[PDB]
Amino acid sequence: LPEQVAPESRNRIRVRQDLASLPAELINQIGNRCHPKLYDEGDPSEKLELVTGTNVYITRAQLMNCHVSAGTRHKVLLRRLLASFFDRNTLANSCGTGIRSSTNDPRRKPLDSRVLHAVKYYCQNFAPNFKESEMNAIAADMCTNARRVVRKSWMPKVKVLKAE
Repeated sequence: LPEQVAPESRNRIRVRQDLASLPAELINQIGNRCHPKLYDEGDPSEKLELVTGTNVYITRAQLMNCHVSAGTRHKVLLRRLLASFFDRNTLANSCGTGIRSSTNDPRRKPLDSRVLHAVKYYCQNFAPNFKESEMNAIAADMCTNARRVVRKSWMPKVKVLKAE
């Protein structure tokens, strides 16, 4: 079973769920089957195709991590999900999406615009109002001043729903 390797750069955060399944608080915001493999039981180390026909594959546990960390912030999800493909010095050498030089001298590398296509679109499925003009600035930026994972929601008795 091919899988992505963890960065081990943080404290031992409690994340010991089953094989899959996003919490009800994210289900309350998606509601339209935003890649239902994150609801369907498989394995945490299993790779999942992010967008059909793109052949862009991310490990379920890394998409789970992207979703719990960015669960109320769609531009955090973009940052998390892009950094889950541009793991190497590709984005350190090349000036983000559009792959155009910042100087009159060649110092840049082939950036994989196929993962950008899937990530930008997939983040627009999570946020119909999230324009590509934010995403194209963010992909070239890839810098933040704080973690901002402290979403701290509760939503009591939200689990019960009307019959259909």
